[PDB]
Amino acid sequence: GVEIETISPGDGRTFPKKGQTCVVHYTGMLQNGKKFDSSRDRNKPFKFRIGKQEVIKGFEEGAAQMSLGQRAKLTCTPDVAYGATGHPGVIPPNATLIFDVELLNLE
Amino acid sequence: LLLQTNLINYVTSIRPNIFVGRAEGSTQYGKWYFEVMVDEVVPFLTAQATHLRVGWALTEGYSPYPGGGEGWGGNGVGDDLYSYGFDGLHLWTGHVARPVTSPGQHLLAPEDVVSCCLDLSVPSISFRINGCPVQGVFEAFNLDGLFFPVVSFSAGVKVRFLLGGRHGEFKFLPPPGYAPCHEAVLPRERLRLEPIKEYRREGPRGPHLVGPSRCLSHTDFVPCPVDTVQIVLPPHLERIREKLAENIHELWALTRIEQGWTYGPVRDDNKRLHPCLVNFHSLPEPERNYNLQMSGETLKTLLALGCHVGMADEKAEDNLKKTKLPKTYMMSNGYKPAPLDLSHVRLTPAQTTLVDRLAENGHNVWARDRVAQGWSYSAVQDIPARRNPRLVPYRLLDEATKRSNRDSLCQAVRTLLGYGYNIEPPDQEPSQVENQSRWDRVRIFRAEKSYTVQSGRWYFEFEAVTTGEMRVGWARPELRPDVELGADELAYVFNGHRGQRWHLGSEPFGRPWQSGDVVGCMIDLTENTIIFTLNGEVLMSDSGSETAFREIEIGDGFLPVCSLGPGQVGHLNLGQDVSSLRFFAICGLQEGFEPFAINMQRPVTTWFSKSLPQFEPVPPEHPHYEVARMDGTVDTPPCLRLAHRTWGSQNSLVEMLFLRLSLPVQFHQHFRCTDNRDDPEIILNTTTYYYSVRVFAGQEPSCVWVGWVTPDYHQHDMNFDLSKVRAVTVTMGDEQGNVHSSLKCSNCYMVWGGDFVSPGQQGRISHTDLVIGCLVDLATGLMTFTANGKESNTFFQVEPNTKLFPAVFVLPTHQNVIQFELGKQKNIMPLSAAMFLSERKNPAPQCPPRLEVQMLMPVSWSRMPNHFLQVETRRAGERLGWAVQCQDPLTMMALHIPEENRC
Amino acid sequence: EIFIYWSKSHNFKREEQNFVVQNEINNMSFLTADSKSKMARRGDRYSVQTSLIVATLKKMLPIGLNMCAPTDQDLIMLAKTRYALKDTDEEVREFLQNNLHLQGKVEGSPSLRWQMALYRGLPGREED
Repeated sequence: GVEIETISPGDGRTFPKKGQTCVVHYTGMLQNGKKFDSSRDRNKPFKFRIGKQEVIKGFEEGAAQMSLGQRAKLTCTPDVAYGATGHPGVIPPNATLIFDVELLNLE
Repeated sequence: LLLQTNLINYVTSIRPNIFVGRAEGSTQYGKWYFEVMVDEVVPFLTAQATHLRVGWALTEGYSPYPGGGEGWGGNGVGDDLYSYGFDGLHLWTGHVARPVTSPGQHLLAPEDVVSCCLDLSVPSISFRINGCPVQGVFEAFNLDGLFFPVVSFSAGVKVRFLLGGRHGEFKFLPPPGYAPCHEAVLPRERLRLEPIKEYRREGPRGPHLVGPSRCLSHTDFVPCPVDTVQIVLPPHLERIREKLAENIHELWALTRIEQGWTYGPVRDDNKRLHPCLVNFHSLPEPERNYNLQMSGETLKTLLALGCHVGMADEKAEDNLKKTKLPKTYMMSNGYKPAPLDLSHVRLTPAQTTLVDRLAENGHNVWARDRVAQGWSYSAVQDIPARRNPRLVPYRLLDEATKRSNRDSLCQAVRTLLGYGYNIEPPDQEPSQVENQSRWDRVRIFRAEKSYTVQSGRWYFEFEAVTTGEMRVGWARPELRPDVELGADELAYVFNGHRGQRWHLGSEPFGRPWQSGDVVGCMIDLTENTIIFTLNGEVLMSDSGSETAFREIEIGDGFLPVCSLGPGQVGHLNLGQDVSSLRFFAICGLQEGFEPFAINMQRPVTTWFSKSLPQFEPVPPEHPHYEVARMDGTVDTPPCLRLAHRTWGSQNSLVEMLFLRLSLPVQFHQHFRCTDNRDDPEIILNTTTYYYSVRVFAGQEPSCVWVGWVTPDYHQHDMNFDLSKVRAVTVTMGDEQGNVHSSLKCSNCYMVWGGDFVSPGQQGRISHTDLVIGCLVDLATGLMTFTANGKESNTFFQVEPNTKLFPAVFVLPTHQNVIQFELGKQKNIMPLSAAMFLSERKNPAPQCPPRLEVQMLMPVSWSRMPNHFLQVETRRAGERLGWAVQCQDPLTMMALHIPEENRC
Repeated sequence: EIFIYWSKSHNFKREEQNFVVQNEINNMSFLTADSKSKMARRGDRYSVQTSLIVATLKKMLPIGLNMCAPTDQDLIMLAKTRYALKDTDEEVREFLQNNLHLQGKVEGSPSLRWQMALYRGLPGREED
């Protein structure tokens, strides 16, 4: 489903548990290498509360596994992604997503 | 369908002047080791991640032009198959990243060791991260050309080149047998840090457009002398076999007598008191008659070169004497000059050139022999390791050693000349070292089409820094990028290397310039005249007229244009700042002329011809080649047909042709785990796609290649075959052995058409059209080839998400050459579904207008970026070595073509 | 002023080719001897282009153009008009004195901005 491929290791001790916002600079990409989303272009970190189901489930389960300041990668299968319906107008249905996750800080 | 845009960082590459390679009888060593240390790397200077890759590259096609290009821009190491790099997490090659397990794998951070090991005995590139080796090695990669270190970085990095020895410390013991990379520096040149082949560099008064850089070749490291065996020794030479040996038996000994190296009767040569001026009879017999037959060997080289002797004047033996000088006096058996003495004798320049190449053919035989005894080159001498600083060909040798070799044989040829025997020069044959790549030689710089002027008086200065082939003038907006200026009506230019004006040919005009000459070009559209001024002086034709060209029509307009030959530098000052001009005050200002960019805030955008091949469609007005789009019939699918109209007539163009279709096929994201009617339950769910090519009669199959190419194919080779195909296989395993991945990657996937014809005794003009067929399965990534509908032993396996363009390379030899048949077979799905996503379940073969036949333009135009990355490359210290520093970010908005995967 | 006499005197022109034909003046060596040493039919008997007087005029005419000012260009073309109206030295001066305020304005054309920028950019220029 969701597997992590570390790009740059973080601290390895502080992990975001249930109950706090997860602040992250993500760079989502399609399976063909055509980038569909990012956050550093908007220059504002993507702040989402953990466990409130405010983000796609693959990103949700991936964000818990790594630690502070860990640049990683996530291979979002269609099961834990938008999947059957996709994202209307952006993501085609039944597509794999790749994320250059970077949990920069916690609050 | 729709073009996609993005902001993409500028990426540039930096190399040391250390080039290595392997060849038959090479003077190099095929085991090298360099390191790169990271000082400061910013994780995200821009929206896109900071680029940093370290690895090797190839000298015959790795041209990293800044800005857009293959893939998604920011091209560096690994984008094309001429480079092999390691970013710290992947082994990059062919614009594909492959993850590699490492002991502590992460992106290259500060205080990281990048140890690059290259063995050329068997092709293998090894990487080590912080001593721990990177568990992945390139194999079966192309070796033709040279290999050099390269670092590809975006803005905001600081790295250090640890080349070992005097240029670093390596911070780690190199693997045994691998030599430090500082030992491969050529003797003539001194090591420095420079980018890859470029078109621009910073200048003191203004930026200098840079004509292509001359590149060293592996063929320039093999010493190739003239064979001196099959030469029967002539009577006039055996008649003078003695004096020319006697005069070179102690000639090297003559210099050092009456010095610290003064002879003694107890000892002999090589005992720090060498001379022994007495005679060669006292000296050992084998080296004695060896010296005689070495004098004969030099005369045999004179024969093979084309030197013959003739006797006219008084015999020098009479009017020559031996001089017992006060110097060189010895107690051992009397005193005499160490060689045989000679009086006043002179030498003409023909003899100077001849003795130069005679010393060349001595050096190259010595180097050949040493290589045959295993020796190789190293800038530091290692006798037990059998390496020398002088094992390079004479052309690459240093001037000190050149002179030292030439002095002895100059004395020898002088002694020959004294006896009156003529030194006859041979015939002269003009030769060119490199001929195939006529396009890399010429680079054309011109203003953008929007700057076109159709009126007024315009002046610009072309300060020729060097004195090479520089044609400067005015060119019409639709000037082609590959033809030399003046060959057509499209450019009125002046050539200053040898002083002519070019328009549909050449005619004498003006004087050739020298270095540092400011060539100012006039143009006056009022009276339609073109004038050239050199250093404030008006150039003159072969008459009293001061106008280079006259009665020039208005046309579309004129643009400032200049060209630079290889290894040339010129400044193109468009007069954007009036005070910066030098000879404008002398000429033009009082004549009413205007600077071309007198009132412009931004500098004039320059467009430079890019000699990087790109597949483009064929115009219907093409003179030699044409493509036919024939509608389908009830029995045959529609076909695309190529014919040679001018073939069989005078002045026809016959050359290597690179041809490909205009649409790709992409392999699926994931592969599967582990009469004559199509069956409906098979043709709907099949995953195999097929196309056929019908090589017509009269076209020789031995010069036909059929297959598929990735969209990064830029190989315009006149003598192309299956050997020149770029290919590399990445070998991946765990820490010790156990290779668990060995993938074959290439940009060109072709099969030679000559392997599908019966080698009969006679009758090469086959009356049967060779129908080569190709099947590709997108669900497995394998593909086969059929000679006549029957499968052949050849096959290929490719990775998923691979784009392949149907290509067929051919040398035309008939009116009827090739017909692309986008057909189908029993239960095999045509390419009409593999190309267009909306027709996936339509088995009817079609050739819609977007699908088109494209051949390869070697040169296409390109735009020079208005700003370039500021890179500081200098030697940090004695032990640190060379350092690279780039701080200022710079981003370029690149539009991307989806299907061709080039932006 | 000598060339003014040259143009205004047809007799000086008529015997100019006379002097050329009995002196065998080539007019090619006299203009190309320097070009010969620099290592670089129709009217060979005589033509207007080979007139040595118009040659010495055109070789150093920009010295005269240089010593004038770029704002006086329109003064030059109004003087082209008066000279086409056959006005001699006496009346051209007084008409130009009337046209003293008719001189060009640097703000009227961008070309005059840089022309004055370089014109005072020469060190040998004084505003007086």
